[PDB]
Amino acid sequence: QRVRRLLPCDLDIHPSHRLLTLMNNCVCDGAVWNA
Amino acid sequence: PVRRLLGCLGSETRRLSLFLVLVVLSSLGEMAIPFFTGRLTDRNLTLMSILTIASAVLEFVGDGIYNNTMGHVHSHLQGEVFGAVLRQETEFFQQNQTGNIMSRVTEDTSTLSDSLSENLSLFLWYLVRGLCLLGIMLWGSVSLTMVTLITLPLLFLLPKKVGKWYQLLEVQVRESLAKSSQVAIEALSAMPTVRSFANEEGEAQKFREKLQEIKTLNQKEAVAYAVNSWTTSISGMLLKVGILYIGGQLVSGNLVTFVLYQMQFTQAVEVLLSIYPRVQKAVGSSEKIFEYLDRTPRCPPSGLLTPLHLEGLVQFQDVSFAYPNRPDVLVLQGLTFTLRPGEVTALVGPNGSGKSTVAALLQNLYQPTGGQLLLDGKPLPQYEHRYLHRQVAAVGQEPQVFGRSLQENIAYGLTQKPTMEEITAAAVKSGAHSFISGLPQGYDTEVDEAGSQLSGGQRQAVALARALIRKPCVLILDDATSALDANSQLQVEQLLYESPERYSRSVLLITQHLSLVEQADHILFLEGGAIREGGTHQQLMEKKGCYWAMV
Amino acid sequence: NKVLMWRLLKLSRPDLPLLVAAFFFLVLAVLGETLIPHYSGRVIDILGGDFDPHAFASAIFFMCLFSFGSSLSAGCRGGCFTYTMSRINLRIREQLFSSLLRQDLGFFQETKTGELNSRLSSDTTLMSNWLPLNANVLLRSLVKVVGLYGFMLSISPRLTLLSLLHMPFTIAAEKVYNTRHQEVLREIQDAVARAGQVVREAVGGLQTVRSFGAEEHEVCRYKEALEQCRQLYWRRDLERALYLLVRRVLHLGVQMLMLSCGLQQMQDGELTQGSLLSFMIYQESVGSYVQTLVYIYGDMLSNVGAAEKVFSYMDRQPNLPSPGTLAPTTLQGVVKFQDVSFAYPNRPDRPVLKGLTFTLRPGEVTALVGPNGSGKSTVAALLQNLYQPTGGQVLLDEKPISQYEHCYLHSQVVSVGQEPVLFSGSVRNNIAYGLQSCEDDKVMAAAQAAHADDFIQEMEHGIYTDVGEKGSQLAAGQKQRLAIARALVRDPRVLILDEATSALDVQCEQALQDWNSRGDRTVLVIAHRLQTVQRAHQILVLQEGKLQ
Ligand SMILES: Nc1ncnc2c1ncn2[C@@H]1O[C@H](COP(=O)(O)OP(=O)(O)OP(=O)(O)O)[C@@H](O)[C@H]1O
Ligand SMILES: Nc1ncnc2c1ncn2[C@@H]1O[C@H](COP(=O)(O)OP(=O)(O)O)[C@@H](O)[C@H]1O
Ligand SMILES: [Mg+2]
Ligand SMILES: [Mg+2]
Repeated sequence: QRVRRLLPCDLDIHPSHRLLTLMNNCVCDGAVWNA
Repeated sequence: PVRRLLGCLGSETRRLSLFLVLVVLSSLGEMAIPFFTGRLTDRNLTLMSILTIASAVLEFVGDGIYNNTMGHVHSHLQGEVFGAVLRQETEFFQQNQTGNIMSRVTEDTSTLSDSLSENLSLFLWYLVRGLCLLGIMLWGSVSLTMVTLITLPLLFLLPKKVGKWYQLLEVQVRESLAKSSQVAIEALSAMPTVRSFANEEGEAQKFREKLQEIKTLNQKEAVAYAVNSWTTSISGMLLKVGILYIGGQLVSGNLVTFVLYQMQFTQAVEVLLSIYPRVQKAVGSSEKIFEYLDRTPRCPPSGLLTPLHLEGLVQFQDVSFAYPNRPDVLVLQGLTFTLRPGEVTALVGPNGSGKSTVAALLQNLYQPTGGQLLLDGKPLPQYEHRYLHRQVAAVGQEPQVFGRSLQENIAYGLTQKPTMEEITAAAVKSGAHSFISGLPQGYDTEVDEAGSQLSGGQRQAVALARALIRKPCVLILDDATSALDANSQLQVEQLLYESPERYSRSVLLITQHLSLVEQADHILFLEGGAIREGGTHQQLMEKKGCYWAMV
Repeated sequence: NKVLMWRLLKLSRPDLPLLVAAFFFLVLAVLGETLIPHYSGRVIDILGGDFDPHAFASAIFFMCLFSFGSSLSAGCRGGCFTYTMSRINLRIREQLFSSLLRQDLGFFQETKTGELNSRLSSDTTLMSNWLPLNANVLLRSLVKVVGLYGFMLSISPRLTLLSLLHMPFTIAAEKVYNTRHQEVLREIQDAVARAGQVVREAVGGLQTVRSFGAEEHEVCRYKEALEQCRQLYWRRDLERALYLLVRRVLHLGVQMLMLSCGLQQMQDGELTQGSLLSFMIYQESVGSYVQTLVYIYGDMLSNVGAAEKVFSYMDRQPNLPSPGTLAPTTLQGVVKFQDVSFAYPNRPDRPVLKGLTFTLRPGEVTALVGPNGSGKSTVAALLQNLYQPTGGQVLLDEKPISQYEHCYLHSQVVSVGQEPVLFSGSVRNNIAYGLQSCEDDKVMAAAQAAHADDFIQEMEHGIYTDVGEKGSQLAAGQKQRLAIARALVRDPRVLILDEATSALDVQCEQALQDWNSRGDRTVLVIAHRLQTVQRAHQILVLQEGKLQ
């Protein structure tokens, strides 16, 4: 499925510092685990 | 209580709405990416980059607008707090020290407006993102969204119950900071005296006690932070677990998308939950400034009487007074005397008999607690503030001199900058020109704080020049008789007793010495707050033999 | 710069036990967060595929257990970071205040006290408020980025291509932005101090302002200062937003270029579709982590590099001689000048004293008279070691005045100021000011000696009655009497009465004339006129800095 994400990867950094990405949900810590 | 924090913000209400529409547009543009490019595994790269660039530009514009609006709000609030502070009665500043007042004005406002700036945009952003996520989840599954929204209000109970504690804790922290600032200012302002008596370590220890009192509360703050961070995360995970259980009972293949959206809605809720304690802390911190902003002063409002011509007819009708902090003790007992233009009235008495209190009452600093005081047939509050303080001038027993150029100290408080000839005339009249012309920078010479650079009698001469530049109608002299030099004394006696401008003025000479009271038209003896004897020099001396100066 | 942070770490060293605990937990926190996605994906696929209640429950139970483990450590770490922030702030403030008192008296004429207080209030908070979020994010990104770089094993010869074309672009922009950000922060601080000085002046001398009715003038001045600060605030925010925009654009461009290159690699290189998206995740993560780390490090540097004047005040060495040691058990009281000439250090090359050679001895009252600005008060100050003479020397008991111990010299030699200042507190704590121990039996004798008991008894709580700031709750004569009692209670050997009788009435003027009643004190009296000192054993006349 890999549903897209509309929230920052880290929740403790202000959204002004969001640093827009291309992969969205594929960039979070969940994909750091990956396997 | 929270309504004040929104009332102080609701001045603009337009820039914030524009920022909100900009962030909504940015959120829509970010949400629109997959349906045009394709959901996964993607000529197609250009439009995606274009959308990302547009989102970045919109975010930049919104951030700039929000920052400018927040700066405007901060400046307005910080100015208005001080403007409200200056309106209080002169009694209020005996209860609150200057080192506490300026700490409240400068630090509390800059913390409240920083917290508001840091939290408002975050709250709006996560609110709109959570709304978009909920709108998607509604298409995902209606019933499960309903049960999630039903169980959502339960999580607010514990923060609501622990809400007040943050306010009462922050109030204590802020008051301890203000008390520490008071000690710091009191130690720094009087450094020569502290050095002379070698009490430096005493001041350090006294500051350290307040620092320790702050350190005691900071630990409880940290512990509350930690426990709140535990509880918010526990509730956030419980929210998703209690609906994963419902999905398991329900099993239906489309549940995967709805769960992947719920795991993001729950993080939005988790952030909004951590928003609340900071709102409570901000409400608690601003307790004193939102009391200053609306505390009604005890003084009567100023009138609007501005006669173009006035005569210094000052008379007292059974005036009695008592200082506010000790109202049970009457400082003055039924004084009654009259001043007239062209006459000089000398007030003479022992130390602590109430002479300076009479001077303060004449300057409308305090209101009488008995009888009535009238100026030209009108009570003092009926006059306009600026007009009253122009027509009545005084020299204090220890005149304050501000840290600016001597031409601005002499011309202090005037509605317009006088021409240099007027300042020269006043300085020559008061005798200050004997030493002003000797300074390397002349009238432009800078003055250190409280007049520390000036000598003894020079301060009295500058104060007299400052009083005379207004051409007052009633003149008060508390100590400009003793410290003056030989030339300034002759100038003072010339202006008091032989200058042509005498007949337009009435003078209240306050002095316990015989320096200039011999030539006064009336001598009033004030003992224990009550007038004992009155009359001219010969009339006063005849009834008591050697009345004073026995040796 | 990094030099100041080294001093910041030097003073932060006592808090290391909190820092190691914070590092310990955050490591546990991240090692807990790295396990949640496994069970989340497991429950997701089990719900989607062939359903099974039993494997569902175990997966969600382990997810809950790891969520407890991570959340406890995260909150339990944030708490200690928040506490160590406040500890650092309090230590910085305490050391700054302890260092300000050590300065020479010349420093306090060059600088306004309101600005000093505003700096002590604001700059320490600016120095220490970033810790609970900047350090956490920096450390977390630093630990997480190493793992994604270690996954270079996916495709080895291309992450070096990342490293060699990603750094120079980012580093230069950070330097260029930081050079201006630090300057604008420093200007904001030096403007906010100037703004606070206005409130200090307006509230401190408010009685004069109300007497002259200039409240609105002060309000306008403060509003002007606030506008000056607001302009700097807006400039800083706008430049920060511009930097954020350029950073986002650069990151997007480099990612697009590397996506194109990765596609160009798959035609003949050792790459496949499965590996390519596998590699892209790690590259994106490492880019985001490094671009956050650089920004956080730069912001942390300039926050410290903004409040430099606090460090300048903290380590400033005063223009004073080395502390004295001498403290004999008996002091004769003989003081004498030897060709003493003095010029004030703040405005030198303007001699106030040309040359003085007077001597004093015990039991012989000496009167010093002169016109306004003659130099009597500066002689009194030189006697008290407040200023050092530029020529000659001041000898007390055949020893230089600077060689006596501070606590002993200021206990043996006391003076009464021309206009005394009294600190807030009880009357007994003003009379006994500066003494470690003093019984009420001594304070009540001092009050009798200064003719003060006749009005102390009438106060609200007797001798325990509070006195307002600067003595603003007493008459001028009462302040003078309390100042006299303060000097008398210290049983001094050398007493300097710098125009002490100016504010008293004739009864007290004549009653306290006999200061030499005990006959074992060196008394110096300073008088504006010769008449009040006709009884003085020795009379010195001073004009233009020269004695007759
Ligand atoms: N703010 C105050 N609150 C309470 N009592 C006060 C206050 N200011 C002055 N007093 C008291 O009121 C009395 C009158 O004081 P005041 O300053 O008028 O004396 P004075 O006659 O001008 O003195 P002097 O000639 O020594 O300057 C004194 O007993 C004094 O202690
Ligand atoms: N803190 C200071 N810094 C620089 N110059 C000073 C300072 N205090 C006084 N002066 C100057 O030095 C001279 C010393 O005179 P002073 O001893 O104060 O006269 P008096 O004995 O009447 O008080 C004064 O004319 C004054 O202008
Ligand atoms: Mg008085
Ligand atoms: Mg003097």
